[PDB]
Amino acid sequence: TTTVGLVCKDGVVMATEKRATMGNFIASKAAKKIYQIADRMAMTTAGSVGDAQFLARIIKIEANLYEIRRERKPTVRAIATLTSNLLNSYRYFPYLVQLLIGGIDSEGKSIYSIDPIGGAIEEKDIVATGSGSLTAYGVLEDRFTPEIGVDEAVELAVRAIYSAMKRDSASGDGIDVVKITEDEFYQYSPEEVEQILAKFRK
Amino acid sequence: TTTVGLVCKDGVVMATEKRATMGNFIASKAAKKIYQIADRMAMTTAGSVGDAQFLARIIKIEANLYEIRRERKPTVRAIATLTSNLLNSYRYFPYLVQLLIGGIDSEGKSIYSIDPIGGAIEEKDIVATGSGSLTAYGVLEDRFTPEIGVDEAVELAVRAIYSAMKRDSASGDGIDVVKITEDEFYQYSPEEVEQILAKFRK
Amino acid sequence: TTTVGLVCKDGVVMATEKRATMGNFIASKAAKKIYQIADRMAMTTAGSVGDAQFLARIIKIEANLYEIRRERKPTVRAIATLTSNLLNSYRYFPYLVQLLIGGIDSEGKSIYSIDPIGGAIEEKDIVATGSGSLTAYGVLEDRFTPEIGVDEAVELAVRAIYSAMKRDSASGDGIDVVKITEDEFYQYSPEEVEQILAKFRK
Amino acid sequence: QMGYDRAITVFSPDGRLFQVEYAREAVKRGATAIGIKCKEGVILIADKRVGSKLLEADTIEKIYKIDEHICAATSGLVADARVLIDRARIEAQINRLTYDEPITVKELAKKICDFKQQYTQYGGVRPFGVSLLIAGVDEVPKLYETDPSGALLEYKATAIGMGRNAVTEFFEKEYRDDLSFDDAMVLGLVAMGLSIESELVPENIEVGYVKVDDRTFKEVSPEELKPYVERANERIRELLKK
Amino acid sequence: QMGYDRAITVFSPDGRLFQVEYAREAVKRGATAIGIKCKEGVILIADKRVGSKLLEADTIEKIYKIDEHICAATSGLVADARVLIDRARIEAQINRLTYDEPITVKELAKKICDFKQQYTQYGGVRPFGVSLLIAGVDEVPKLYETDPSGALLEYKATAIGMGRNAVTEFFEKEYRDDLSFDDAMVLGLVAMGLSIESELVPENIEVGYVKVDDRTFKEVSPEELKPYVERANERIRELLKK
Amino acid sequence: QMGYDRAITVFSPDGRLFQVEYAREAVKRGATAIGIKCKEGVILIADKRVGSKLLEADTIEKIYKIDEHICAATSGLVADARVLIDRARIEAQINRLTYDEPITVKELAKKICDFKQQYTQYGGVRPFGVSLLIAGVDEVPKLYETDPSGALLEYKATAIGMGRNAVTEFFEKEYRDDLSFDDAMVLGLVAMGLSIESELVPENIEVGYVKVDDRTFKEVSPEELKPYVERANERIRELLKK
Amino acid sequence: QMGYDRAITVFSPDGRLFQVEYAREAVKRGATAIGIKCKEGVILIADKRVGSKLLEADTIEKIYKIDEHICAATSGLVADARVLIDRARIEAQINRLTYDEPITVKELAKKICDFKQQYTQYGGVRPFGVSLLIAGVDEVPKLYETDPSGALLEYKATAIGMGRNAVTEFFEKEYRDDLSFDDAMVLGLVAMGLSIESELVPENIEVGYVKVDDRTFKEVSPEELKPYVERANERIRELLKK
Amino acid sequence: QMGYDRAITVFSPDGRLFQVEYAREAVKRGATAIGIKCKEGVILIADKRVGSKLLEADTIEKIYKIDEHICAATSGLVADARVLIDRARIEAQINRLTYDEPITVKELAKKICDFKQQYTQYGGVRPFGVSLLIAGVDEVPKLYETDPSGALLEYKATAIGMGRNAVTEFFEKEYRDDLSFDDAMVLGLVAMGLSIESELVPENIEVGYVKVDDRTFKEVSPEELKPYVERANERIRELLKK
Amino acid sequence: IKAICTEAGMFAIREERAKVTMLDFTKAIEKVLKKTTPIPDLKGVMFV
Repeated sequence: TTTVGLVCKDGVVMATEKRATMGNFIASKAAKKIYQIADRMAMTTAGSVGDAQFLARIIKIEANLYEIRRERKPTVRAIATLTSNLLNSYRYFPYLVQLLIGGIDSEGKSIYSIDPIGGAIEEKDIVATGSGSLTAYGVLEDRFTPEIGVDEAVELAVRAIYSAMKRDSASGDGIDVVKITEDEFYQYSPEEVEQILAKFRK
Repeated sequence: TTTVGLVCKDGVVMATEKRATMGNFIASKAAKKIYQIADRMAMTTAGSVGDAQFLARIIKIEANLYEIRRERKPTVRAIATLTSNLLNSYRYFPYLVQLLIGGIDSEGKSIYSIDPIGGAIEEKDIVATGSGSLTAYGVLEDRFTPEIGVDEAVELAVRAIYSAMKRDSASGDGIDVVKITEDEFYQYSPEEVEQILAKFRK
Repeated sequence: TTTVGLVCKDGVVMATEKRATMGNFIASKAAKKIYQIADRMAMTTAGSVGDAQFLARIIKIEANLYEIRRERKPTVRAIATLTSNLLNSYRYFPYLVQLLIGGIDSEGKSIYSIDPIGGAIEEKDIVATGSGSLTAYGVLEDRFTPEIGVDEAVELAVRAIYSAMKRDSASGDGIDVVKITEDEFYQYSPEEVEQILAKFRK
Repeated sequence: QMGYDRAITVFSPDGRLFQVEYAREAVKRGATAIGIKCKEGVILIADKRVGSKLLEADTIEKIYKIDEHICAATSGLVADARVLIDRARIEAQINRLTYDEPITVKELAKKICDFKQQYTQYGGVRPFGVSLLIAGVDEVPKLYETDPSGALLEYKATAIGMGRNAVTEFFEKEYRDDLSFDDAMVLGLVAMGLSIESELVPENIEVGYVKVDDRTFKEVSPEELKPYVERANERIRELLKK
Repeated sequence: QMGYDRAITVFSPDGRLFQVEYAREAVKRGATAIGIKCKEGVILIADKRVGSKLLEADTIEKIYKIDEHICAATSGLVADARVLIDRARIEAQINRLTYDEPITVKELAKKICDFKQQYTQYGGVRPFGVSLLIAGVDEVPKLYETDPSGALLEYKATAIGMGRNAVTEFFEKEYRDDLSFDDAMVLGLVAMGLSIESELVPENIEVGYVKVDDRTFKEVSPEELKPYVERANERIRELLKK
Repeated sequence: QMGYDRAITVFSPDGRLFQVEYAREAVKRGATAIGIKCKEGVILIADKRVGSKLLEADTIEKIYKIDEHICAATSGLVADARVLIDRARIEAQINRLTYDEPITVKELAKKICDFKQQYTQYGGVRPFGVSLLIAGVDEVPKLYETDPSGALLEYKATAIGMGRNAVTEFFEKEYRDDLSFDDAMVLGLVAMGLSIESELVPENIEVGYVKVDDRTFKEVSPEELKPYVERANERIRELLKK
Repeated sequence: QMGYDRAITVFSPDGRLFQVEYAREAVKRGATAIGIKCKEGVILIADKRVGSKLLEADTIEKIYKIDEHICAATSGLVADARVLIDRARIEAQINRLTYDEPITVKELAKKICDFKQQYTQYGGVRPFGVSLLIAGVDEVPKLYETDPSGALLEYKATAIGMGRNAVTEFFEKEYRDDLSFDDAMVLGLVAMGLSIESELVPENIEVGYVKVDDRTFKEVSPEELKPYVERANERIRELLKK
Repeated sequence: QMGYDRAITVFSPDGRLFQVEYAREAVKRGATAIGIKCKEGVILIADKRVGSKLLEADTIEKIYKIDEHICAATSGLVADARVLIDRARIEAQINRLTYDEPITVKELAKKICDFKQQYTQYGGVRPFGVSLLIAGVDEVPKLYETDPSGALLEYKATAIGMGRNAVTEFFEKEYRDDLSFDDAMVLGLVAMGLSIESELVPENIEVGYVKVDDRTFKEVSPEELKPYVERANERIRELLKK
Repeated sequence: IKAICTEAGMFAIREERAKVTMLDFTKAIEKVLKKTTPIPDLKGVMFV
């Protein structure tokens, strides 16, 4: 599985693959691996389906509480550090999930990448996450311009995952894209995204 | 050990294998693995026998009590999250059953899958789960219009579970088909289900 | 994965290789593996990004608490011992890591090697640590002078780790040097360094 | 004074508990509730009159589904009720978890009584000053009244709250154990009319029941309530002319 | 002296517990808040007049977000409000966690009624001396009042605090649930003036609302509230001549 | 009163908790402290005055740094104050652990108001007899007063202590909202001068502040104090001849 | 004043807590202790006065060792002192465990005083009715009074106990910052001789001190106390002709 | 004065914990236990006269073993003596457990004082009403008086109980430090003789002693007691002729 | 009740009218209410 993130100057665009494939197992027709944390904030996860879904529900609810508490929406940073801490607390249950928590705040746009031992790090650039990551970086970094919008990011995020699929037996379809263009928190869904890759094939 | 679920225009219809055999031990030939949680909600289990019933009995109890306290029928989404929370919280008392909670409620129609490691994902209108799951997806999707009746859905539900049991050699022969037409809760049960598939000659 | 450290006569220098990889996801390649503990106190980790950063937040926070509570900036030893005792508590799961904690204090300058399972020992002017330690002693000691300046210490810190890099197999390209001369808390970062090392390798 | 009475852990020289004796009377200060049992079910009537018109006509609610085949009425303070019904409901649904069977109207009402008895022994807590009528069909109809002392009395028809005194007297002469469902139901509404001393409107009273041809909780909406209320109002008028 | 109020566990001889009825008074001495429900949504409006000119105008806060679609406002010790409103957002959110559904107005109202009642029953810790307004739209607009004891009352419209009584008399005659969103906003503003016996200023009130046709929370902004205040001022001024 | 003032678990018939009103008198036992909020930074002036001339004036401060942009002053007990700000130190730090973000002044006030509130509710513990003035800058300057009870009031100009009364009176008349930090610094020393009733000397005051372009706490050393105090001393004389 | 001195969680109406006020009367009741802080050190002298020869030469003890550079001495309830000082010892060591830095007096006083404060707060525990004067040299000399209320005070010269009043007056004249280490210590004996109103011998005074130039606690032998006694005695004699 | 001597929490104006000191009058009523030290060891003699000749007057007893060089006699309740002396025994072997060295007389004395004080300082649990005298030779003779309070006073020779008043006056006159094992043993018997005003016999007395020369606790059998008894007896009568 | 009436009548003399009124009564009641166990005061601060 693989989830990509890139920081544009016009927003945050990340993408996921809904099918989660063990090796020959279609597990789910569809599955949320994209959790809407806010209209500005996202968690896009690569890893186990069941443990990731449990943890996302925690953060989403306490993201909102922290929004209510201050009268003032999270920072992208503040949720991410919450996930590193909640993972290390709960490392006595065996949850392995790698996350991309990203979004838009008063400071600007940023993504924080999380491993299931902890850590949250700042990236203003290209970040890709999962076992398809090694491939993903090759595609994403070259064609990264700092002039890149969210308009040209959606073709790029599709293309990263897409390559990955054709060298991994554990990468599913149902290629989803989430776009956070700072006006909306949009989910393209499978259908639209599938024509974008129809122009990277035939 | 497999379960299927599809969303009708007019109801939701789901199916179970009803005789669950492992090695040469058979628990009973009227061992229950089909659960009635509420009036127009059902739950269908794949996975272990013993963990299926014990878990189910507690969820009927939650169903009732939540109805009484909120004074509104509980949602399919509410109990699908509830079951997940329980599974993640009890890993020192772990239950090894893959749930499918589905039905009709106020929200509309929807079918959630719950993993034996917890966590609740939603499928638009088709879902298959279990050992039989890979064939069972293709049987359903051949005739699936979202405008399939209940009468044809219960017909469709059988052909997926019936295919699964014969392919494996240690599965038994029993099937339950459940229809929930929004006005009726019928349990067709092995005899009636059997003759539905007796029209195939074998 | 190797870290070095040396007290000059007038500053303290430590350096850290940025390459952490786990699976087919590279955790850090241009993302920090160096943390600010206080104004002129630093900590470098040799070890995994998850472990390192969760620990580092803890030690950073209690560092701040020390400056406020007692109305006295923390010494190298305050942080050092504290990190040890804390490392003793948690031993139930991986939390074994090779740490160097240094900078400037009012009694002078110090660097302290903190052993994984507790302990803090002090080192006059040269430490290593890491898996590249054997190589590092040759480079660092041969070119040490006790009247070594800052200038030639930032230069030396790059040379120990990068000659070590080759002989190591989980080390690689990307390197951070940190300078604390009691006038700057500077993080040189990969780009700037690759150009200084453009002179001492080619 | 009088007492000996500023503690629940002190027996008074009268051989009572003052604190508790005073707490039965707090039930009387809150509204009435009327229970009536027949050989066709058990009807439960609960006063939903409160306020003037600034309040909502319906004020929650005051007749809770406790289990599927058990309902309970409340009399006394709203606050004490709120929490008391929470534990009864959980304990009933626990009985279905541990035996997978109905809970007895009698055995449930005992465990309601146990919760307030725990707060009568310990001096760090007070018991609830609230009385519920426990009406249901276990497999036969039964009516019990739970008391804030932890007391249990099986009735056949009763009142508790404001109308306690009045409606006992009314039922000595009138109550008959061969009444039809409709007759018993109507007789309970006359008993509420007596209590308030005014003609009943079906919009300001709440009625629920369990029959023995059904054995599941139902509720009588105000549109359904009209004929019953009219049939009550003839006799309530007859009382309020003497 | 009395001793029926040297503890809440000591019940009065009068069938009542005075210590929790003094806890009612505690609300009263605090400044007003009014909830107005119409069938187009519900409105919640509360005092911000309190305090001199040493103070900052933004007086934080009477008008608390709880959910993004549920608001609550208060009267009483706003010491006793502040921990309960944090507890309210945690508890609310716990419903949200464990079912993935928005908490319903009623069920929230009951949970906060229950939370006060832990403190009421126990004697290790006193009853809160605060009242609460819970207003939201789950899908049906609802308005409730929580008593200091933790009693649950459904309202068409309610006030608490010093203005509790003027608002009660005003709305008894004129108010109707079938009014407009526009009418409902301005009409409770008229009622709000009378209670502080002054003319409204928009800086003297913080107003939030829940819309039925949004089904989301928004807090009203001073100058966006400003026409609602002007139109109210004709009535407020007029009614205090007399 | 009459035993309705001698516990913390009693309301009086007035609905006033008197124990708490007494805890506020504790604040009033302690000495003068003033905070001023301006739109360019926040200003904090503490009395540093020594009981005798043989008590050292170095640790007898009220001004304690709590975060990188948050300081605070106290009146009340020293004893209570020192533990109470140490808790707020841990809170502020922990916020930075779980969010890596310096706590908001508003958020810090809410947490430590709720800290105090449990000490108020429980009967086996007193509330802290302290008020704080929490002054910091997070986006823009904020100024708060915490009550001993746990109430939260936002202010723009305030004092606590014995000198409280006089200082409000002064800031009613003199105070302006368009004064700069430098100018307002001068005004706050005349207000402190008013309250102690003498021309100040740097060795009997301590000033700390937070400006917005620094985004840190800095502390005003006695060297850095003198020119502001001289400007102020001039006007202080005129009021000791009034 | 009654009913505000019967509990430690009851404030009097002045805001004074008389429970705590009575705890200074404990201090004044017990043995004198005088501390002198100087530029060269810090000398602490505590009464070793015996009223009979039946009492052993050394009564355990008037000057406790806390660290090898930190001592403190007692006035008050000597019983109480034992638990208080065991704890004092333990904290100073504990800080060397976890930071490996000698504890500074400011923070040690804070931690001991927090330990007091906890028993002022709780209704279940009465606070230490004993005072210690904690002395040490860390970076520079320090002298503190840790109070039974949990207040630290740094002084230039101090005294506590029965001799408290005389010596506050004494050092008001005599503490000057031109004092040497020997001329400071003579002064602690003279201060001590005015309090008890008689001449000295070495065995009715117990002196230890902490010298800068060692940074270590020493406990002064009777042999080398004899010379300084003689120099003090002269002074004392003149003071006793008044 | 009163009203500050019925609780353990309360301080008097005097600053005297009077509850702890009535636990010292519980000590005072019954009965002489005497310690007398020398440089040859320490001798512990205690009364064993209580009731008729139906009470076997050879056992029950004050002279309990604590260690193989430490012994204690008691005065005060018999009940407190049993537990407190068990704690002191357990603490002697805890030193052996954890340091595997003879417990020092000082350390033991400090611990068991701290133990009594903990129950003094904690409210809601009374002070032990018993006193010990702790006698031992570590390598140096010590004789201590350990108080109900939890305080520590060292002596050269002393007594608690009924005889306390008499034997102090006696030791004022009589005591020199130049006594032997035998001269101290007999002089203590003469002290104890005036306190009960009678000729002592081996039946009604008990002596244990700890020698420097062997550092065994030895328990003196009546046979061994008897030579000394003849020697103290001529004195005892003569001074009851004076 | 008679003393409240006389006090009311005296209050009118102070406003230079003989017209007795609810406002005259209100001041007159208060004199009596002042004596006994007084419900007036306080608003927060902390009770707001």
